[PDB]
Amino acid sequence: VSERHSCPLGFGHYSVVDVCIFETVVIVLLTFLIIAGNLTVIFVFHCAPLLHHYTTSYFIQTMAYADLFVGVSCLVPTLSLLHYSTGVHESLTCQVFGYIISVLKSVSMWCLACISVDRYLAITKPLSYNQLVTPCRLRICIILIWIYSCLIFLPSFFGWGKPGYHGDIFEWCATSWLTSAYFTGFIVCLLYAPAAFVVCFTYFHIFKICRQHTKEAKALIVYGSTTGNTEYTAETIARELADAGYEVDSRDAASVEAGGLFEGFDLVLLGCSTWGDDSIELQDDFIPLFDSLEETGAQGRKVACFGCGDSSWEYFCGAVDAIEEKLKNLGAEIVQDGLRIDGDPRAARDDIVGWAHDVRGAIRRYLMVLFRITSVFYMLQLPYIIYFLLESSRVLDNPTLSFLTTWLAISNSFCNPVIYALSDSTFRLGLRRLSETMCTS
Ligand SMILES: Cc1nn(-c2cccc3cc(Cc4cccc(C(F)(F)F)c4)sc23)c(CO)c1C(=O)NCCO
Ligand SMILES: Cc1cc2nc3c(=O)[nH]c(=O)nc-3n(C[C@H](O)[C@H](O)[C@H](O)COP(=O)(O)O)c2cc1C
Ligand SMILES: CCCCCCCC/C=C\CCCCCCCC(=O)OC[C@H](O)CO
Ligand SMILES: CCCCCCCC/C=C\CCCCCCCC(=O)OC[C@H](O)CO
Ligand SMILES: CCCCCCCC/C=C\CCCCCCCC(=O)OC[C@H](O)CO
Repeated sequence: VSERHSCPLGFGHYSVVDVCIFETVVIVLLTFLIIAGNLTVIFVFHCAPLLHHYTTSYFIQTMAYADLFVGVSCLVPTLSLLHYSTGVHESLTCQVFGYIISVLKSVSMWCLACISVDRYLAITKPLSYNQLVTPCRLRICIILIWIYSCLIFLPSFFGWGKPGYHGDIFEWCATSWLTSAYFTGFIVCLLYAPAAFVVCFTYFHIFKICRQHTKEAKALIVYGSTTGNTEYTAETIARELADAGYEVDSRDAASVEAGGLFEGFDLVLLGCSTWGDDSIELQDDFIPLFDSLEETGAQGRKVACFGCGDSSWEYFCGAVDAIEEKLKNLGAEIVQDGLRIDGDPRAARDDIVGWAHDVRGAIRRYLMVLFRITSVFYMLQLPYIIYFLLESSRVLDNPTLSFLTTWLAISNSFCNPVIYALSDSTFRLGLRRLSETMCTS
């Protein structure tokens, strides 16, 4: 009774009464990050209006909740171990804890596989996508991900063996519960191999697709200019995109009608200077376009904004703030922070050309964020999967590796939110405007 085993990170011992304190603390500090990051993504998506890619946001929000639940699920037994151990074998507790974490990691994994297929359909069949990827079908997909995730780890309760190392924070799970080559083989067949195959196969086809060989894409530039500064900025941006192979249609706001103005454009750049003696006022030719902006076809449009102003005014390039706020509220995708020119734009020509270089990545930006999140997710999990396969097969047994690969796999519940939050301009625009109101209180 009360035999001792050395801790995985090399210092101390654990038993039915002794706890590895250093190992418990580094788990607790990671759960704090997972909880904070996922609550921030959930808050900003809902409270700040985050309306572009409504459909794909079903999977991103399901992942943020599954990741919040990983953080809390891990914080509860680790805090409880820091306070005391029961002095007995926690057979059911570690079995139940290990099941929950496995189910939640499966949910995130199947959400990324569905995001890759969602993007494959939006790219190859944008009109079919609009009319056939509906909220009802998105809810059925998420219900099936939860049920299927619960079903594949169900055998861990019926004598098939240990489904992972997550519960090895409990002495009985680490020493007395064994993995099985047959159960690991089952998990790899029903979860790891199929989910990884869907993402790899799907992103392989996404990265091969070319719909336009005559042009990169077609961009509309609409500008409001009273003394010619925003016109010059517009003309400099138009020539940078034309040289890069875009079909560029640049039009003075004075000469345009709002009705269906953005229809047929992959990218729309709205240029407007700020005027008004006393208030913030949009350049005169732009006011009628702003007033009728709900008629332009802005919902799901990729838009970026530019304008000239002067920072002695309290609303520096306020026309740009006002146009971005309305486009966000109309469910446009702000693909890039606005270009806000102080003074003569001829003296800021490098800032203009650099901005125009960045917008060249705007049409593929959202897809590339979802690709980076998918690839970081699988890379952080790969050491765990390799350890699982080799230890289930009895090629090696290394508690230090078991510990480090499991910590790193839990850490993808913090990387998903941090990458998404920092890579979306609409989100960082939702994050800052919500946080400016939460900075006062
Ligand atoms: C603390 C501790 N670690 N351990 C381990 C020893 C050897 C290997 C591993 C692998 C682990 C997998 C893991 C790694 C990181 C985050 C997670 C998480 F899912 F929980 F979050 C899980 S824990 C652990 C013990 C022994 O049981 C103890 C302890 O104190 N025991 C005595 C009271 O039961
Ligand atoms: C009457 C007046 C009001 C202005 N108000 C603002 C303002 O509120 N905010 C700002 O950033 N700049 C303001 N400006 C500076 C202009 O926006 C800046 O000169 C800009 O280059 C004009 O560009 P445009 O030639 O494209 O219209 C104002 C200028 C004038 C003459
Ligand atoms: C590559 C992606 C990985 C994901 C990103 C995660 C960021 C990691 C940050 C903090 C985790 C905790 C770090 C552990 C080191 C601090 C050790 C410590 O402070 O423990 C002292 C304790 O008192 C001894 O008893
Ligand atoms: C038992 C434990 C053994 C496991 C220990 C080994 C570490 C494995 C983890 C990551 C390797 C990958 C590290 C480098 C990440 C870059 C790969 C990548 O992301 O490639 C796609 C790229 O975007 C264009 O093709
Ligand atoms: C987790 C698998 C390793 C991923 C690839 C290394 C990435 C290199 C970057 C940082 C080093 C972070 C610490 C590396 C973990 C130490 C590995 C370890 O402790 O295993 C060997 C040990 O000396 C006998 O058990």
